[PDB]
Amino acid sequence: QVQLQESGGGSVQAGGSLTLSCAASGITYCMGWYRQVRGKEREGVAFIKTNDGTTDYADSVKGRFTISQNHATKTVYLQMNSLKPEDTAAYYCAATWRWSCPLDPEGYQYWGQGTQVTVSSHH
Amino acid sequence: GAQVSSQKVGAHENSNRAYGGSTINYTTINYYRDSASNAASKQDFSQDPSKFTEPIKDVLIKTAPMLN
Amino acid sequence: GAQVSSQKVGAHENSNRAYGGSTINYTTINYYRDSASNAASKQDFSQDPSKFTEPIKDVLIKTAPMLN
Amino acid sequence: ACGYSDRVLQLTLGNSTITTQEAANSVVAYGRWPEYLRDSEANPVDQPTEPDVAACRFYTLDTVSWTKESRGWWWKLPDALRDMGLFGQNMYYHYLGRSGYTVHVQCNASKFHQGALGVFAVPEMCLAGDSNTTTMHTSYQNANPGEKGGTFTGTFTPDNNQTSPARRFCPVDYLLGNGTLLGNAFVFPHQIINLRTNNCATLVLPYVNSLSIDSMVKHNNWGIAILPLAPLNFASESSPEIPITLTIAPMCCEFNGLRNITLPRLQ
Amino acid sequence: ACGYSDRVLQLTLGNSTITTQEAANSVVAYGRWPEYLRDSEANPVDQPTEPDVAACRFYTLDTVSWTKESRGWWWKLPDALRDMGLFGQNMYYHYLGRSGYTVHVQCNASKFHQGALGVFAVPEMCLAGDSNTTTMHTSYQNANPGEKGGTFTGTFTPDNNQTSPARRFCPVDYLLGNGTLLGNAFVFPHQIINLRTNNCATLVLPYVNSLSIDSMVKHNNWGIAILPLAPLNFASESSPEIPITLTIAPMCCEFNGLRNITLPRLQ
Amino acid sequence: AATSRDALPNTEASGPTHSKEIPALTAVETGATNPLVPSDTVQTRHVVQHRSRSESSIESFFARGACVTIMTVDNPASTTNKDKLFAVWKITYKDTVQLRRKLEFFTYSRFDMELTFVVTANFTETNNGHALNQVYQIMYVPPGAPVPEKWDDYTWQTSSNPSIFYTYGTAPARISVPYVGISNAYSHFYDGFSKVPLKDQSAALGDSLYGAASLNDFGILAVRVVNDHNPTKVTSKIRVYLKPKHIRVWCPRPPRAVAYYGPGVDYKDGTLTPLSTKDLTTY
Amino acid sequence: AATSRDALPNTEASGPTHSKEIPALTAVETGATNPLVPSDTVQTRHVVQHRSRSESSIESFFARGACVTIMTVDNPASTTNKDKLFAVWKITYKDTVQLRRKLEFFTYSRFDMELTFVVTANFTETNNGHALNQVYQIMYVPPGAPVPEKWDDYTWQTSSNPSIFYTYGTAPARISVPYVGISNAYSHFYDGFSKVPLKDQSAALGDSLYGAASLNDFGILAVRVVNDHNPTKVTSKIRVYLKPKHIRVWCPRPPRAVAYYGPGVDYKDGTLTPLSTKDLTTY
Ligand SMILES: CCCCCCCCCCCCCCCC(=O)O
Ligand SMILES: CCCCCCCCCCCCCCCC(=O)O
Repeated sequence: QVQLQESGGGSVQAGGSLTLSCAASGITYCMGWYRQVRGKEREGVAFIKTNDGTTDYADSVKGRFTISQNHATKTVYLQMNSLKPEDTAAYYCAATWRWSCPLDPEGYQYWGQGTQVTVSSHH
Repeated sequence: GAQVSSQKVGAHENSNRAYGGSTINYTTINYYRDSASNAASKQDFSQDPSKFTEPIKDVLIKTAPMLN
Repeated sequence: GAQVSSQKVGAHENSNRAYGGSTINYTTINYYRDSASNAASKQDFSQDPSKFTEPIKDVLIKTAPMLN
Repeated sequence: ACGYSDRVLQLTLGNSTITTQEAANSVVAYGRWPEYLRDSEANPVDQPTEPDVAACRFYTLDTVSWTKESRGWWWKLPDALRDMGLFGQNMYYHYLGRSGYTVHVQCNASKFHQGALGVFAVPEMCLAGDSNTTTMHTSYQNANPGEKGGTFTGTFTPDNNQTSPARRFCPVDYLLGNGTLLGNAFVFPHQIINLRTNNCATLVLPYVNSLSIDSMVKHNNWGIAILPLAPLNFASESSPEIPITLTIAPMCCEFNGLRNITLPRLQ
Repeated sequence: ACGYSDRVLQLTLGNSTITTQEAANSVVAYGRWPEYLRDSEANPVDQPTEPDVAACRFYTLDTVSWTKESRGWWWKLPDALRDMGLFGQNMYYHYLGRSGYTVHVQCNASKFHQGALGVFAVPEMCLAGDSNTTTMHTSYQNANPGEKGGTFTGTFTPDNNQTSPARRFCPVDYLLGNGTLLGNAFVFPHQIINLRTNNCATLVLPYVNSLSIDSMVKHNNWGIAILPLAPLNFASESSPEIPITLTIAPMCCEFNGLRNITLPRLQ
Repeated sequence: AATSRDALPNTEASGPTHSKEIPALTAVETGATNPLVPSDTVQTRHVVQHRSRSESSIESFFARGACVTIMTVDNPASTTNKDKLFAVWKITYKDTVQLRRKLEFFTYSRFDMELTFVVTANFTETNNGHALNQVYQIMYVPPGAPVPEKWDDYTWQTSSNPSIFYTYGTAPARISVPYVGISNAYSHFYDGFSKVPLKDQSAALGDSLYGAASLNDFGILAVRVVNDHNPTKVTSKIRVYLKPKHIRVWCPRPPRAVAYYGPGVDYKDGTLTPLSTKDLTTY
Repeated sequence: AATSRDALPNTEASGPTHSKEIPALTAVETGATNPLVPSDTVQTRHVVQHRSRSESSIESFFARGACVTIMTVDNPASTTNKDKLFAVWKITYKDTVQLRRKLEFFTYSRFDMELTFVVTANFTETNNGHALNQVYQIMYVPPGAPVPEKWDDYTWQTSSNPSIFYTYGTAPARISVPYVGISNAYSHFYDGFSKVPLKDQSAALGDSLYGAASLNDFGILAVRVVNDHNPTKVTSKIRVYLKPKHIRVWCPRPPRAVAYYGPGVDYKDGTLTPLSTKDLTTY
């Protein structure tokens, strides 16, 4: 019964890059399949398998984000680059062991508290 | 009146001077009067899937034309 | 179908009229159908460390010159 | 050599004979062929009437039509043949009876037609009800449609009349009517009348149940479900049509317990 | 008896299998069937790599179209299969190599189509040049069109550009491209896909040359020339069309002289 | 002769071919499934195969014990307005899903039932009350036998009813029951009606429910707390685990596709979509 | 012929020498380790040796049961805002250190796993609350099987999942599992990638983690408290002890020198100093 925490999130300008950390309780990756689902409301971004590889990204963000696994610390990150005002969203992290279901927000069992990221239109 | 049967050895212990090698057998003694009460042997058979695969009246030869 | 095996006697009890002396053996009966379930015999072999010590193609004679 | 072809076949029982020139041989279900109850497996004590020929003959039930918008068809045994000559009579006249069959589903077209019909034989073809309000409530009158048979549907429609429900089967084709996947139905004895190949079907089904001999009026053994695997298309015609006919013949039939005639409320 | 028909055939080599229901049997060229070089007739000294399955498998080259106004097609071996998996690789990696084949020209239509295609196998199919100004000057790039293949023509067209000639084959169909009469081509191993009869072709051609083992990149053994014997006519349609496909499979292949990779200027 | 733990058919070496034999060609119209092994469509090497179908044998497939039912009981205070809740349950596998679905691949069967009872307990009121180790009674009431009316009536005297007195906190209770089927095999499905509507009668008197019978009627289990009323209300749950052993089955059927609804073959609406979206031309 | 409990080679009496034989001279360039016994470099007496390598046999070395994981669960009040914590753990030896390091001296292996479960419990709140002896369920969910979502969902019905109902305060739970490896031996190390990055694809779709595979994937364990909510929160820990039995291994490697960091062969900085200070010319 893992417990997520959204850390390393804040304000930045447009064009830059920011990193997001997602440490977890346990017996972390044991619930498996960590995710990154943004949106002010609900919308995926990154998905990842605790084992093997096994990346995949939302078509809308494809080629600018990356989700990584630090099994030792038990933290899952999210490197967001070339930010643009439309990236100012409510970031969260998720998990479900079910080795599938990455295309449904309500398919999950675990959720953290969140961290608001702001891509300030400076330029 | 015991029932000694054989086991299909899996991971053979670096032995043939007791384990692994020489056939490993197990004993089984029934303690109750009812057949229901008996343990599950597991030494069950296996048959040809023909009563499903070839439910046909005539005989099938896998090299000749099916419909002749 | 029991498995009676020998033991390497350590501290021999002032006996040879039962213990210590006359070879001491132990019985072993398998109670489960699976090999996994079996006890660890421990009566394992031992080999020559040559597949590590002398991984050489030619034969080594410990009295002659190594490189000739 | 002398022309023994798998498509050319002749079936004969009693005073009826079926011939076919486009067959895919015949299917002897589960490898068993009909026989009478063995003294070993016997149950009741009385003397068994073996009508044989009298009951063992091909009966052509009514013919249905196969067009594009057809979803499917379903027949029960010994239901359908409850109105068939002597077999029908002797049936009502007893309490226990076992009977085998030889379903000969016929359905021909031309070289210019295309499609496939899946003739399945499900032992104990239990179909589902029509309402989400009262389960297992389908009445007998609709459960035994007889020779007219029942029909499948392409969408589930719940019955909302709780005043006086319909009490009938509402079987959705892709679920065989029993909630499983139709694609797996190819486990029960079957044949596919894929127009191009053959023009009929043949499945001899032996007596299967959990009992050695059981009540016929009450219990139905084999279920004949014919659903279109491939749609019927013809030339460049918007409404093609060919007929489907079935002629199931009982085999190794016997009956125990002669009583007075049963008159069941059918409607 | 058990249905062994000359039209029903199955070919298999390595990890590929061709099946056909409308064949005219198969033609074993000159009566010989593929085999490896005999120690007796051997030439080079090194160890021969026999790729077998790795190279001995059916490769489908690109598909062409057959309409009314088609004059013909021509393929070279081992040319065409110079871009085919391992066989292609090992080839470039050596100086000497011998290989047999099994050309399986496929081409089906309907009972309503008519015509004939002459699939010929000319050992050392040497085609002619396009100009009356410089003989034997056709460049390599056009000589080895590869899997796209070369095409025949119905009228001789001389190349008049002496500034920078075309340097390609200009083969006129009625002359097989080599100046002989096409009607006599029925001396080389061949089969005729006369629509009504069969729907494919099959010619196993053994290794023929004057040498025991020779260079592949440089020398081409067998020539596959497909020309329409009878024109393709359909119903009352002015532009009928059916596709032609070939799948030649090497047999009893071996290679001698492992060197560095050859990279030939293809264009 | 062939057993479960036997090695499967050894792959034989096969080479090039050009013959009048046609392995690859069938016609599923015959109902017959074409039997093609590796050495047919492709050239295969000789393989001394080692894999056995041991774990896939009928007995092995049902070799686990499933959770059939959860029965709730308690031991309320002597001062409570309500009666001491004792559980009564109709003996059937159907109440849950898992065990049922597995038993659905076949039309019939015979199997000696083995039962397990892992009981649990707990207090309920916010009182630091005390409860001694509780005793439990599991009573098998066959069809048409005295089913208890109270937690303390003559019925539990069970001069003829096979019962089980379980003392909380010990190795779970277990009993074995052979094939009690009225038939030759227990029918998991039954196309029919226990009654036949008649003509010189009334629709009421000849109406019966489709799919059911006496076949699947074996009796009920009655569970209570043998200890009397205690100053602190202590509830309890009785989990029944059933495991079929020494099993045989007849005539396969496809597994249950959509979600269950009732003991019948029936299905509810909105649960009629078993599959998902996936392109025809995408891997 | 030589077993574990056999006496080592007997020392033979050797005397003075002056010959063309050169025992002492080697050249480790040959990779071969010079085999020199006592009676070579020095004159030795005849010794009927008695020491045996019995306890150093493969089986004996791993003959202890190690602590692989600690799983926490509880039984909170029916009134709590949080959900009843049930544990889920990915089956692996790696999580700790000891058992892992020992399994690291070799490149491969085969061993029937034997498991032990020493469960413990305790209260948590400063309330003189009561709790009856608790029941525990240990559930083995193989790869890609229904992993529970709640402490009380259909999953635990386990019609096919091998589970273990442990009644607190009794002789610890135990099960044996043979070689479930997908290979011929379980790979403790794996040089590679489960996927191969391709060219007509994207870096995202062909990215994989180095060192991992399905080899070391066997499933997870799900543990809960079968008893319902009780007026007093009672936490619990599940210790899993694994012991390899009937073991074989292939190709030695040097033991793990520096402190572990992750399931990979990776190492953190600051922990790169395994040794200490000691003079070259001092004893
Ligand atoms: C002390 C407890 C005794 C229990 C006695 C056994 C009760 C019989 C239950 C049999 C369940 C088998 C279900 C099969 C139903 C069917 O398919 O017809
Ligand atoms: C009831 C519990 C059942 C447990 C089922 C067994 C789970 C298998 C665990 C195997 C651990 C062996 C680790 C080896 C990994 C490797 O080196 O590849």
